[PDB]
Amino acid sequence: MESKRLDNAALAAGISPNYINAHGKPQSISAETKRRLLDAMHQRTATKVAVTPVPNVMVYTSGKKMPMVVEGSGEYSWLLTTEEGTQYKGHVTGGKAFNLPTKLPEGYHTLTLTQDDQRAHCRVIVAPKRCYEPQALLNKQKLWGACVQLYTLRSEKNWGIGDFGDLKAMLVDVAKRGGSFIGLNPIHALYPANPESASPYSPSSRRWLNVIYIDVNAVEDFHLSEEAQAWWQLPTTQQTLQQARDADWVDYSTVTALKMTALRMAWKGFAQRDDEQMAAFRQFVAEQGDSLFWQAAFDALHAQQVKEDEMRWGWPAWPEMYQNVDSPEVRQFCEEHRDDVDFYLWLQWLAYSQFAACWEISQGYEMPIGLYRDLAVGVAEGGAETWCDRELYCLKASVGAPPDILGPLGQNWGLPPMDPHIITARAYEPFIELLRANMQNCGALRIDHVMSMLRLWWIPYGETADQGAYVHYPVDDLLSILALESKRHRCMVIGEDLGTVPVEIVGKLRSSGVYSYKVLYFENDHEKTFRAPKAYPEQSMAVAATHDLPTLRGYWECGDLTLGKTLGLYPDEVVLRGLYQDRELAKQGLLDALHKYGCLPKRAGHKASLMSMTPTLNRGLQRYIADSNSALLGLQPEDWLDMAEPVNIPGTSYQYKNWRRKLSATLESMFADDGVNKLLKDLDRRRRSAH
Repeated sequence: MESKRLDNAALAAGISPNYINAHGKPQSISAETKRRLLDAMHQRTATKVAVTPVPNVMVYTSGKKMPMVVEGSGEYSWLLTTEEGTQYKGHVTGGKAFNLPTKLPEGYHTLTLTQDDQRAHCRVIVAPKRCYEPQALLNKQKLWGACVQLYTLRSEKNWGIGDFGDLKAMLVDVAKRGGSFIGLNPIHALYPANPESASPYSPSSRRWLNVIYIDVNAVEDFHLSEEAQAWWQLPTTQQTLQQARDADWVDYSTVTALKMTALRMAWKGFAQRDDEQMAAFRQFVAEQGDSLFWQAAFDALHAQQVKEDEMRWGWPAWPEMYQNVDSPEVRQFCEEHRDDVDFYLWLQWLAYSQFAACWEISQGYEMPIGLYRDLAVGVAEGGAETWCDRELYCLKASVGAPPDILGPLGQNWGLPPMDPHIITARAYEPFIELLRANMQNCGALRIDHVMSMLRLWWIPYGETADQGAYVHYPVDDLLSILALESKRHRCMVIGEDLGTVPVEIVGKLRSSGVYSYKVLYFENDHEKTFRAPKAYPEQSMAVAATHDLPTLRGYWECGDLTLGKTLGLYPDEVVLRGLYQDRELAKQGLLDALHKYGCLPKRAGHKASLMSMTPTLNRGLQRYIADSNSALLGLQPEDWLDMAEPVNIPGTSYQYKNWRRKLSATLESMFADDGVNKLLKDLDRRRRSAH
């Protein structure tokens, strides 16, 4: 294809023809990038031989006219069955639109037109305008919660990694202190056969759960299996376990080896049940269908593959015969090793159940939100999701971010993008299942990179991010479906919207009931004048920091910059000097603002370069966001413990032990501490004085 033909095909496929570059100038995408992203997509060539009477899907907002346009000509008879079962019938002529019956309920309906034999179906979705909000926020209350990295939690009972047992126990302590929720890192299924690949942000699947979180103590068949107690009783077992627990860093390998060994024995007992339990399990499997089966089959197969060779990190590294789920050899494996598949099914049932148990406690204590999950932006190229539904993803591209003024190289996130053409061709089925998997048993959901609904930066496989382009998604339809599912689950939505958001979309997100995300470190203008607490928008969540950033102490001590220098991340000493100065001005403006908006004692110093971190300053930084007009406050425990050390350093691969740094204290210890209890009672009061 020559330029101008291609230019049109690209445009019609939803590929934006340009972007604002790192010098602020608009820049055209190359013809090569266009060629390669078209080839990456899954479009069907239209024959226009008798194009369809109505589209395969239509989305409407409730309380409005619903003009449905009908192509062709001659009389068509239409049947509209609601989700509830209600039937509407009529006739219509092609080339003339007709309005759907008014006052249709929200949900998922089916319109069917008929002429002679020929039937056409259209999924008709009726959505509310806004996502759901708890009564507490409708009544303008200001709530707070703990935002934790689940794996970092220490306790007297766990096996060397925070898990659902600890989550359940922490819900209680948080709730007794006026806490409204606990927020989580993404708990998406990862790789038990490759436990050391621990980033929650390259998951196997975004529908299933990370099984390392199972609380083995809570598993009845662990206790009943003689074989398992013999194993638990070994001195090498109790020594291995003690060391895993005592370590300051999560040993994923060891903990995984311990849990799988124990659970494999527990399974031998469970597999013989003929009771409520086995009934509940088998019904779970049935209701969840093939997506679950392929997840379990993946993990079962992966377990074997690492034995043959430990470099088989994912499916693209497996012998090619195992890269197709319908091959004779995958079929053979599944018949023969059904028990193994069954085992991994059971693990998902345990994780599901235990997460439900946590959710049930939070509602017992009447927490307005209770549990607050995080949905990563995509899946890894070599996990279970792309393995069994390859059409849905475009493996010849990676999602990332473009070059901009802040980062002139841009980023590559290494995630194959979901294909917008398949999303729509399947009537949004994959977007619905994704929300249904991530909204259940919880009262809030965080959408990583909520801009993903307008567009993503697609990079042709194995190229630098400058060779990318923005590829668009049906934002309106997705924002409607988001609202609909949000309301159906009674699960409010927080849209992570750091970085650039076109003004247009800020508006849509706000009126769609999505909550904004605000980080203290970033909420200052170019002059480091910090935003006033009362100017934080009502419809937002306020946090001091995130897992990608320094803790309050790390920030204040420039520990990120210093440690960064130590690990080779800042080779350019000029750029580094800039970042120090930039930090010191940031610190000064922040200190000015703490004093100004009444977060500190009178005696506290006013010059920031002379100050080190103290309990008073630690408290002040948190009061600042607690006094904010943001409806929700997220507090890191790392900051209650006054921890200096980060949990992830973006840009590192091996240089830092990312996703491993444990909290410096256990739950029991933390919640028995005077300072912690005083801090939280102060902060909880500050939320109450904020109206």
